[PDB]
Amino acid sequence: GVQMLLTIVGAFAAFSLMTIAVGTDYWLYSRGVCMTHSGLWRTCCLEGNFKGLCKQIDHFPEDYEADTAEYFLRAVRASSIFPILSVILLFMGGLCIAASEFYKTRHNIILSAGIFFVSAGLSNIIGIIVYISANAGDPNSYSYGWSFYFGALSFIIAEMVGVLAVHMFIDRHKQLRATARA
Amino acid sequence: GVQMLLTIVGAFAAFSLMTIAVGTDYWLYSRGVCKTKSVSENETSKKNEEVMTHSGLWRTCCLEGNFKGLCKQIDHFPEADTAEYFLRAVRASSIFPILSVILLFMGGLCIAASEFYKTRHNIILSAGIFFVSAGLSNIIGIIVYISANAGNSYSYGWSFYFGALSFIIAEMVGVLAVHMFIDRHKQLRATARATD
Amino acid sequence: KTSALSLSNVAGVFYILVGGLGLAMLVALIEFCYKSRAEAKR
Amino acid sequence: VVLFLVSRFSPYEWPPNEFGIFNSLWFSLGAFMQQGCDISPRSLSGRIVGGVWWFFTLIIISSYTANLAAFLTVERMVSPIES
Amino acid sequence: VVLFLVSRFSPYEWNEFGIFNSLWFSLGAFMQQGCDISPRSLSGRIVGGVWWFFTLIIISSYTANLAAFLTVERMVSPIESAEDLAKQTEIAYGTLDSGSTKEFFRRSKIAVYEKMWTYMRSAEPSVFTRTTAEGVARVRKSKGKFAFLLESTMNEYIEQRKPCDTMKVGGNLDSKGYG
Ligand SMILES: CCCCCCCC/C=C/CCCCCCCC(=O)OC[C@H](O)CO
Ligand SMILES: NS(=O)(=O)c1cc2c(cc1Cl)N[C@H]([C@H]1C[C@H]3C=C[C@@H]1C3)NS2(=O)=O
Ligand SMILES: CCCCCCCCCCCCCCCC(=O)O
Ligand SMILES: CCCCCCCCCCCCCCCC(=O)O
Ligand SMILES: CCCCCCCCCCCCCCCC(=O)O
Ligand SMILES: CCCCCCCCCCCCCCCC(=O)O
Ligand SMILES: CCCCCCCCCCCCCCCC(=O)O
Ligand SMILES: CCCCCCCCCCCCCCCC(=O)O
Ligand SMILES: *C(=O)CCCCCCCCCCCCCCC
Ligand SMILES: N[C@@H](CCC(=O)O)C(=O)O
Ligand SMILES: [Ca+2]
Repeated sequence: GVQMLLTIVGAFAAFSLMTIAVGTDYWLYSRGVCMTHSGLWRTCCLEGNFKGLCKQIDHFPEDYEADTAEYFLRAVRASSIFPILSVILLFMGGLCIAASEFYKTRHNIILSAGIFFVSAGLSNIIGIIVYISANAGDPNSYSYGWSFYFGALSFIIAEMVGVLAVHMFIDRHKQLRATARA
Repeated sequence: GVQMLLTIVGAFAAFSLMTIAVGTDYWLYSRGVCKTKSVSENETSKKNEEVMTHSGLWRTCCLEGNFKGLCKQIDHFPEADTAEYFLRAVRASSIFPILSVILLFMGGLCIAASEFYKTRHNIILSAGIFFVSAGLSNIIGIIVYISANAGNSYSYGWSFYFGALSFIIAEMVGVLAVHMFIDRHKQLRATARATD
Repeated sequence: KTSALSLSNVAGVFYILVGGLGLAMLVALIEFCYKSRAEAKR
Repeated sequence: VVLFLVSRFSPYEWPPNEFGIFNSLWFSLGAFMQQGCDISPRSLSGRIVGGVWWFFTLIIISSYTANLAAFLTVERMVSPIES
Repeated sequence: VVLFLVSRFSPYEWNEFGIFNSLWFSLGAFMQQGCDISPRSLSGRIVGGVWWFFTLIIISSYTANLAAFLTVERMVSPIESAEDLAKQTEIAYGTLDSGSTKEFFRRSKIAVYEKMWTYMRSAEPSVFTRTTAEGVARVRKSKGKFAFLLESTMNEYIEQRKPCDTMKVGGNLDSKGYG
């Protein structure tokens, strides 16, 4: 179906965009060490003596005291659990959609996919908030790169796919009532 | 059968929790002294030493030091207007915390009497009013107690949290008591309509 | 000076919101699992 | 999306409410703007989503209005060296 | 509960103000949002009228300075009084060797002042410093795990000078002067 096809395409775009954003290094453009195009895991160099040198970011820098609420924000940041958890849920959603074609009798695999995509979007919100909050706890100009917007764009795609999966679940359950009306 | 059962348990719990709160002096953990200190400076040198305290509504006591396990009565009228005299009188008398205990006890009797005069239905409603009214009296008592203590750190104790927990249980019982009054009349009207 | 609000100063309300949405979905699904199982018996 | 999901997905309710994918966006928009009319969520799951959204709106709108007062009342700033 | 009670207890009326719809109505009013059902009875309207007045006073006060509380970086300290040093052991402290802030501990009969001395003696590495600026600087490099004990005037001087990474907590413990 046309609605099914757009769901399949949307699922693969959201998964690809989210996967790329995790693996790329152009999340943020800020001044520091290595103009630097800081990423989610490793920061690198821009215009300067060094132009390709990358270094793994120290997410637990010693400069003081580590507040217990500040120690848990930097643990979630450092491990990027939510951006990674967004990729996993999108991957599960893709499998559920594919599994639906093989069976086409269950009807509860199309709902499961819808939950993952909606859940995947909610995880991406947390990852965006955690990433921004951690950066704001450091020092006078910055600008986000395309990698940051690829994750933001993936959230919009994922939510749109989630709506389609729910609508397909609703539509398939409407046909059964019509067949069971006679 | 399972709704009446909860009401009896809730009424007993709320009444027990509130009377314990009134009778146990662990409402607030703050700093203060226990001895009268007005001993005409007999020893003089033994001046009031500020120690961790667990005050209540009627008596304070010491939690540490050489005076541990010594208690004292709370002076609510120390050595002016109409806004700092009536408030202290209410706080000193603790009319509202005690009134809440009375209303909960009165509500329990109505529930108890609702298994003898089953034909009468307004008894169950009267219980609902008492449990709801008791909750409203518990609100005033908490507000007065907090307001009076504002007249530098402190921490409310388990006794304070027993009266607060009693308010929630009492309100829940009130809802359950009103729902029994509602269900009774619905059954009574349904049967009457069927006979008509 | 007059500073503008930052997402750090408001991220707390964002975690409760997402927590509420997750809880709401959990509540809806639990009622779905209860009705679905009951319907099978009937 | 969550409000639409928890209000329409369950087949043991069928349309039980007007909260489709188009009326959920309108309801959320009205709530954030501090306006609203027409329909309010009536299911337990829907009420939770509305409740947190109402809580979220209250903090954000109040913070914006309160902070905007400071911007409108910026006091004349002066350099460190003033004599 | 009261709104539900007044709107439903009477059997001579048999509104949509059940127990759960009453909670929603009260929540919507407090959140400054709109209702879907509104009471049509005198008793019910009294409950809804005083809850709107209560909401108005409470939401106006709260929203007054919501942004100010969200944009404030309050200065917090680990300790305030000298008594705090005795009660713990994590952070450390010392005095200027061959000084007048040291002899004051040895010759004092006070419990707090005698206890702190005990901690000093058996503190390896030694906490006393032969020269003033050998302590105040060691404090700066100790990552907050040292608290020097020096006079008030000097501590006020070494508090306004860059890098202003040091400060004073509490008030003085004795009153004396130079000569
Ligand atoms: C002002 C501070 C407030 C702090 C506390 C906030 C929480 C209050 C709870 C509200 C109840 C909302 C949910 C009510 C759900 C009613 C509907 C229901 O239970 O189910 C009926 C439905 O037809 C099938 O599920
Ligand atoms: N606490 S106080 O201000 O009453 C106070 C004030 C002072 C005290 C003692 C006390 Cl308790 N002693 C000092 C004295 C101690 C030696 C140093 C300065 C003189 C000689 N003078 S003071 O600085 O005037
Ligand atoms: C029911 C599922 C809910 C999922 C979303 C909950 C997210 C909670 C917060 C996660 C990140 C917290 C980061 C540390 C915050 C802090 O202590 O400053
Ligand atoms: C963090 C994301 C979690 C996603 C969880 C997905 C759950 C999907 C549930 C689909 C409906 C299953 C109902 C089964 C009922 C039954 O047969 O007992
Ligand atoms: C018709 C019933 C009305 C019941 C009213 C109950 C609440 C009355 C006020 C209680 C507090 C009394 C005043 C204490 C504060 C003060 O005046 O300083
Ligand atoms: C001083 C404040 C007192 C508050 C508590 C008083 C509660 C009174 C309850 C009376 C209930 C009467 C219900 C039956 C009435 C009738 O017979 O029609
Ligand atoms: C009606 C639904 C309410 C849902 C409430 C969800 C609460 C989520 C709270 C997340 C807290 C994040 C961790 C913060 C830890 C801390 O700094 O203490
Ligand atoms: C459904 C409306 C309400 C939505 C949830 C509101 C939650 C209020 C805030 C969470 C509880 C915070 C408790 C205080 C914790 C602390 O001070 O450390
Ligand atoms: C029947 O009992 C089904 C149970 C399904 C449980 C799983 C549903 C989880 C829904 C909440 C997900 C929140 C995700 C938030 C971001 C990680
Ligand atoms: N002023 C004191 C020394 C102060 C200090 O060591 O902190 C003295 O002359 O001995
Ligand atoms: Ca305002």
